Amino acid sequence: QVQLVESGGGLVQAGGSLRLSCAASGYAYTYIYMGWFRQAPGKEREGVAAMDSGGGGTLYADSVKGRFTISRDKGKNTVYLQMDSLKPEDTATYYCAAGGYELRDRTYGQWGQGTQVTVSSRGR
Amino acid sequence: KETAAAKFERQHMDSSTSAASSSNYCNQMMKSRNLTKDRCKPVNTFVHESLADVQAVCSQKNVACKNGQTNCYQSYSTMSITDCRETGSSKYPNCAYKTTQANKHIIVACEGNPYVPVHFDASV
Repeated sequence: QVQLVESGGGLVQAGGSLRLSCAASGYAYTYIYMGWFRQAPGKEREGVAAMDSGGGGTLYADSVKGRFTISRDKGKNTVYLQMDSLKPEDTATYYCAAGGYELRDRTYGQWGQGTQVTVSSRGR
Repeated sequence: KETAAAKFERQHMDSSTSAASSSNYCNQMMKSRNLTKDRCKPVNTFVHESLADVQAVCSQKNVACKNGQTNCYQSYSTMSITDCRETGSSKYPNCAYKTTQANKHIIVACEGNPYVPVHFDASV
């Protein structure tokens, strides 16, 4: 029984920041790859960012490059996602995942339960 | 038609035995599971454990596969396997194999949902 617990979700204003946290509890070894996926309402789940257990084999989706930063405690089953300059487009439920490869959705067999991240427009 | 899961089962799963019975196991089995159809598959490994136990390897030790991908899993325990190697005498379509029984840890590549083995990587 390995659980993947995520925290840090929230509701923010366009242009603000959030920090997502995920740790694997109960896993005896270290998952090589840990990453974040997200699913906007109705749409299909898409990969956001991923990093390996060493420094990193970091990879980012084209929509978040330069705004979001992923990080892992070297050698531990933890993944962080600093989300700066959030925009309406980023509104979605973010999922932490472990034990896969790069951003290949189908290769990940350990999935968090999801954290809602909602970013509200600046206008009205 | 055949799924990746299914293919794995067909090529590598032989729960109905605890070890290659005779010394003509590979010849019979290689041919009966269609691994000699278009040509003589050079090497194959059958696992003599229950399906459930093999599919549980996807939750165990995360290791790198031989091709570089990181969605490979090594079994905690050792399992009853049969190494099938093509002899020198063998020639399509008369495929001849040598049966080499062994008890080792199996490394498999896992994917999809349910998260099941889709490729047999290595035995260690």
